[PDB]
Amino acid sequence: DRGVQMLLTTVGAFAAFSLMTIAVGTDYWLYSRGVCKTKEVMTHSGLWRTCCLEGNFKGLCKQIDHFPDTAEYFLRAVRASSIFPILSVILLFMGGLCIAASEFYKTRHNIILSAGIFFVSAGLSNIIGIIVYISANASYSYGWSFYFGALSFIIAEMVGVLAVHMFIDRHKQLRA
Amino acid sequence: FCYKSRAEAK
Amino acid sequence: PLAYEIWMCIVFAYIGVSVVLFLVSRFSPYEW
Repeated sequence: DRGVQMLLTTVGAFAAFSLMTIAVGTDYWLYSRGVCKTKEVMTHSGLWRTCCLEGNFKGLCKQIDHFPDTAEYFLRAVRASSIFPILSVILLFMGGLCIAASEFYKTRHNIILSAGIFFVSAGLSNIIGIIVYISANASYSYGWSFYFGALSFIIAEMVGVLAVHMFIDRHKQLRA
Repeated sequence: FCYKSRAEAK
Repeated sequence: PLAYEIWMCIVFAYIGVSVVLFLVSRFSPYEW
């Protein structure tokens, strides 16, 4: 049904936005062995702050020392900021606005396609972000925030497919 | 898509 | 032979390539 399709798309978008935002804000990305705070214990090591765990002093967090080779300088810079994860979050937000404007100010038929493009682009941004992060960290297991990010990518691609299919149906009804 | 849309106006 | 992250990203890329090929090949109404 059109109603079910619209509701499923809206729910998916909200979920994807929430998952990515939680992941880009939480600290359980890697689960590595490092120095809690200096000037080598197990750690949390999220995207911005590396909290410490199981050490003589726990809960302490320090901003990861980005920038402790121009080719490596640029990767270091892109990882320093999270332009890619952050851009994924922004794109997902803009997609949500589009889907919301779908119900009001409707009959435009092009704002649904806009939502689809935004969701797909957010996915591509999320994947580039993951590759950059993994490359910058060159035992080391990944935490639940990293997997939240991945789930965001999959949900976003599915919501995008729903949006595109919905736009196609609209233009099929219009041509009849 | 944008090019075809503008042309379809005519 | 390939690290775990390489397999994970191969899967993510497969999903992405498929979605984008579906989009570009099927969204424009002028292709019907």
